[PDB]
Amino acid sequence: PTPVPLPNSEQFYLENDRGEPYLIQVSWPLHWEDKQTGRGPLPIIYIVDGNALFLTATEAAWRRAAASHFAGGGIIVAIGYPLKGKLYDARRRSFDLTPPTACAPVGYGGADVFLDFIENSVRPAVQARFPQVSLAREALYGHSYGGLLALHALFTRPQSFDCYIASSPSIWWNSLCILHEAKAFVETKKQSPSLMVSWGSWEQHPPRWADELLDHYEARKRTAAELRMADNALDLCAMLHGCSRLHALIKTEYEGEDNTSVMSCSVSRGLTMFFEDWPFHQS
Amino acid sequence: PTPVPLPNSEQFYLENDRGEPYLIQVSWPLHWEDKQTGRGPLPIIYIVDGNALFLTATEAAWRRAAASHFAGGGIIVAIGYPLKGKLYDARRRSFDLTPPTACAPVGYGGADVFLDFIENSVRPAVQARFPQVSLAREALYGHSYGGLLALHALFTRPQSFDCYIASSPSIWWNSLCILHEAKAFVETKKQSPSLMVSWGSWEQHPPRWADELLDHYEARKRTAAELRMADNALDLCAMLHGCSRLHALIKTEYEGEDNTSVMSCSVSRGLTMFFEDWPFHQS
Repeated sequence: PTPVPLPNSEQFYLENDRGEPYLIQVSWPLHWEDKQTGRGPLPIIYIVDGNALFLTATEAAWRRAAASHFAGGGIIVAIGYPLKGKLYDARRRSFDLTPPTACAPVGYGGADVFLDFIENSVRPAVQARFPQVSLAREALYGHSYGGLLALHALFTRPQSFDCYIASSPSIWWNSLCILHEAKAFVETKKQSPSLMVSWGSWEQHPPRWADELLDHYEARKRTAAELRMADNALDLCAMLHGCSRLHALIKTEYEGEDNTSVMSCSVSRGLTMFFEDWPFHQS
Repeated sequence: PTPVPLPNSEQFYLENDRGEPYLIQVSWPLHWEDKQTGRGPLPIIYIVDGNALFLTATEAAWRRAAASHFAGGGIIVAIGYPLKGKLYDARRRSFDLTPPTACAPVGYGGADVFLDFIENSVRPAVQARFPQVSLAREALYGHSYGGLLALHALFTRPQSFDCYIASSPSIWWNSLCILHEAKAFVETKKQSPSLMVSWGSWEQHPPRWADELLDHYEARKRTAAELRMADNALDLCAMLHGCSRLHALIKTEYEGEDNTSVMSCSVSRGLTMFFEDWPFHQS
C-alpha cells in the first residue's frame, strides 16, 4: 500500500507581514490535464480554517462535473495553518478570525490583519500560479469564528470580495459586537456584494443523546440558549433585509445539523451556488 | 509545485476473482499517531463509487473529533476504480451496482459478484491492515446505483452488514425487481440490521434556474418525474414499515439538494450516525 495522492491540487506555505506561517491549499477542476489547462475567467472561493474543509470543498467541486448545471467549475483556496493530528489552530484562529474591540481579550482582534494578508498575499500568490486565468469573482467562506470573519469583512470592507458566505457565524462573540458594524453598514449611503448566512437547526435546540443524563442535557440546552445561533442570525438577516448595499441575502437553516455536522452541507452548497448560480436573484 | 499529502490514510489495488482491478482507499482517525494506535472494537464503513466520496467521508470523520459526542471514530473504506480525471467508471459500476434480472441489458446484473468481492476480499484485506482492531460493526454506503446495491444487499443478504445506507437509491432502474426483493424480505419469517434511506427534495421537483428557458426546464421536470426519486423511496419505506427483520428504518428528505449536491450531506450524516448514535432507536 502507498500514500493517498490528491490529484489536481497543490499546497505552499505563505507568511503574513507579522512573520506568522500559513499553509495554503489549492485545487482546480479534475477534468484538467494540468494546472495550465485553465484559461480565461473563473470564480474562486477562499476558505478560512482551511485544514478542516479543503478536502470536502475540493471533492464537492469535482462531483459537480456530473451535474447538468456545471459551467466549468472554479478554483478552491483553503487558507490554513501548519498542523499535525488536528484540523484547527485554536490560538492562531482566535486572533485571525475575530474583529478588534476594546474589551476583547489578549490574542483576539486580528481580523483586519488577516483580511489584509488574504487580499495582499494569498490572492496574488494564487494569481501567480494561474497566470492564464482571470479571477471573474471571489468569495470568502468561513465557519463559526470564520463566519464572524466573513460578516466583519462584508461590513468593513464590502468591496474586497463579491460574495460572503457565513456558516454558523459566532454572532454571540464579545457581547454581540458585530451588530455595531452591521448597523453602520446599513446606515451608510450606497455593484453590491452578496451574503449567504446559514446555521444548523440543532445548534440552538440540540436533541438529547442516547444514555445522556438529564442534568448533562440541560447544561447543553443552557449553553445553546446563550449562544443563540438561530435567533441572532435571524435578527441580523432582518436588519440587513432591504439594504441597497447588498445585492442578495440568502439564509438557510439546515434541519437536523449541529455546529460540526452542518460544515459538510454549508461548504458544499456555498461553492456550488457561487460557481453555478451567479449572479443570485435580487433580494 | 508540492502536491497535497493526505495524512492517516493509504491505498492499494485489489483484483476480484475475474481479474478486474479495484482501488481500495482507507482512512483512520486523524488524532492517531500511527495506524497501530488503534486497538479493540471500531466501527467500519464501506463506500462504493469510492473515488467520488473518499475525501469527503474521510474529512467529515476527522471533523467529528471536535464534536462533544465524539466516541473515538472509525475506519473509512472507499471501494473504487483506477481512474484519472473523473470520479466514476460508468462501465464497471453498471455491472457492479445493479442486481441480476432476466431483462437487464448486457453489462448489468453483477451486484452479487461485487458483494462477494467486498465480503471475501476487501473486508479481510482491510482487517489485515489493522490486526490489533476488531470490527465492532459494519456499514455499506452507496449513492444512486450504489443506493440500489445497498438495498439489494439488505434484501438478499441482510446478515452481511449491520447498517445499510441507501443515498438517493435508483429504485427506477427496475422498480419491479427491487420492490419484488423488498416484498420477499418483509414476508420472510425472522440481531436485525438497520437501514438509512435518503434523497434530495430537488431530485423529483427541481426548481427552474436563473435565465433557464421554458422548454429546457420542462424537459428537466419530465425526467425528474420519470425517475420518481422521492415517491419511489417513500413507497419502499412504507412497504418496510413495521417489519420485524429491520431494527430501525430512518428516512430523510434533504431540503434544497439535488442528486449530486445531496452526496455531501448523506455521506457525512451516514458515517456520523453510524459511528456516534449506534444503536438506532426502534422504528
